[PDB]
Amino acid sequence: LLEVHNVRIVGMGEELVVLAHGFGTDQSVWKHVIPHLVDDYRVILFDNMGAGTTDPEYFSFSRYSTLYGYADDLLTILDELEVQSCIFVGHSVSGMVGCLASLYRPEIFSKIITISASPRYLNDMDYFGGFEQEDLNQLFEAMQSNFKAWVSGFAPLAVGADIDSMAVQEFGRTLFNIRPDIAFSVAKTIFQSDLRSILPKVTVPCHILQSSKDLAVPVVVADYLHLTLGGPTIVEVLPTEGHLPQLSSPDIVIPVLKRHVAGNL
Repeated sequence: LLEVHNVRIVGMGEELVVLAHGFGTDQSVWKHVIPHLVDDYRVILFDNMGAGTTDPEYFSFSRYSTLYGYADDLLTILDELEVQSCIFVGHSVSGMVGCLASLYRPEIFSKIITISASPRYLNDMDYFGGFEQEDLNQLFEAMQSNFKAWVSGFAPLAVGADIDSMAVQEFGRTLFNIRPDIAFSVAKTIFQSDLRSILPKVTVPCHILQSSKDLAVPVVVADYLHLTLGGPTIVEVLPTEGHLPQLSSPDIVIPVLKRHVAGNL
């Protein structure tokens, strides 16, 4: 692989950092983040299997029916690159994917930084995830009925912000660049996942970064990861609207993100 996942390892810093994107985007979500990192860290970038940046023929529906499929790709990428230790920054679903990979290899990550991550989106007893099965089923209809129409409405809510901002239009193009039945498949995999029972077995220090107003992730989800994760944790609410803050509000987010990439607890 590596050619397959578009791996790119730009940077000139002493510590290694991996940037993993979430659903609907690719490594272009880190556009504004990379220049702030290259002087202090060496940055590994890649694209998840199934992104628009990716040949759909290597997308095994069977392999990526769980988030553990992505966690293995991560550990495979990191072994191709002879990586023995790094800091993992994961956006949205990739935040959980890193926690999964750390169950397999608890030494690979000295640190996990999640941005807008959630172990479960469906509401449950004493768990506000923010969605119910009706909210989910309604979304899977519109996703199949008219995918182009669904992207038109889903993008301005995901990024938050104006239906005219660059981030909304850029996210909408990478979201529409996914093969529609792959996108439908990955969406059910993320929005119906449930990873709460494995959080107490995650002993890697986790820095939880959460946007102030996020459509998919309520702010209480961050404090749930704070109390349920096994290792050291720390929560930081970003004063920002949107699900992809490192894309829509980089000026605000990067000083915070760079502080936690350098944090010891």
